Amino acid sequence: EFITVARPYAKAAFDFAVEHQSVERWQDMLAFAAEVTKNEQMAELLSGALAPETLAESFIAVAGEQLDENGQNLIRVMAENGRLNALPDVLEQFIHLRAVSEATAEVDVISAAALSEQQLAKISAAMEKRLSRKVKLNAKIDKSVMAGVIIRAGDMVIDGSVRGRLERLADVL
Amino acid sequence: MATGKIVQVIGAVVDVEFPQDAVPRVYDALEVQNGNERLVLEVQQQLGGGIVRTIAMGSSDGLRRGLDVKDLEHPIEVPVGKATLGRIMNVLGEPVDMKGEIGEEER
Amino acid sequence: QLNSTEISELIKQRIAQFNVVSEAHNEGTIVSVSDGVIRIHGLADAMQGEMISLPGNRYAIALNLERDSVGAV
Repeated sequence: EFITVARPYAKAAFDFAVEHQSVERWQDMLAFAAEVTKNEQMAELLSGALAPETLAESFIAVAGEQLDENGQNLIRVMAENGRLNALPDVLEQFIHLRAVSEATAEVDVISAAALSEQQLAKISAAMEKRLSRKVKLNAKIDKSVMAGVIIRAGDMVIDGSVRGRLERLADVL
Repeated sequence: MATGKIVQVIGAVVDVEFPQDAVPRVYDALEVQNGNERLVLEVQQQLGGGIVRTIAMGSSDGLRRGLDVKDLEHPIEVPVGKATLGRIMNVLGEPVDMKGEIGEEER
Repeated sequence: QLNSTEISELIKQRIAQFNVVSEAHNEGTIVSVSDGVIRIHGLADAMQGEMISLPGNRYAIALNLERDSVGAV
């Protein structure tokens, strides 16, 4: 795992994208590179001890949909350091940074069944009061909850599932 | 002619980058124009990227990274035989007394 | 354009169009040489302690079966 190596590159890419008003394009560009990083043949090439320069050129070629500023520079700098396998994380970090500056939170909700869209809108407005961000709910239908909902807002979690209450009662006994 | 470049200098050891189709063997000699003098490197390792670790047969000061180095395709060779009797020689087989060149027929 | 399916087919096709080739199993390439140890890239079906045949009639013993490299003596 290489969160720690991806942090500098993500921060540099984002801090550059706001100097040139193209965060939205950079995100899709990094997502394209992160997908090319996963291929079975390309992952065999990245493991191979080619010279950083020719390995970078062998990586530029498979992605022409890329700015001069973005691909031909970021990919080369990451190749000189041998960091290209970090791209899937440089993406996620980038997204996160964006969500930070845009004052947004990707709250996740989990339930045994669909919510009434009044429950869910109340959840949105209430989390937006609990936090200080525009929330973006996404639901999951997990049956083991059976009733109630889990609201996860990053490291904070609120558990109202009947299974959670049952197992807590199990440990009050 | 010169085909490689210095990419590191750590004291006595030097790293040199070559095209991957021309990387020297593991005891060949290399030559660098250090300022105005000529410095000989002996390669000790082949690292992966057309790079090569060498030991400098001389003073390492003054070396920039990015200098061109020239690939002598033979190991260090010294004069030998009768010709080398009454004389003092360098590690590179060069004469170090103030007399003329060595008259060897074989190295 | 931006559809992930289209991108995944486009990348498989573009990588093949470049004419990269994977290593065969049972084969590899030397990538480092120093002090009697060599590092071989590929060679996925090497076994620990297996005799590896080098150019010439020389052999090496595969001792380190790491990921991304084999270390042999």
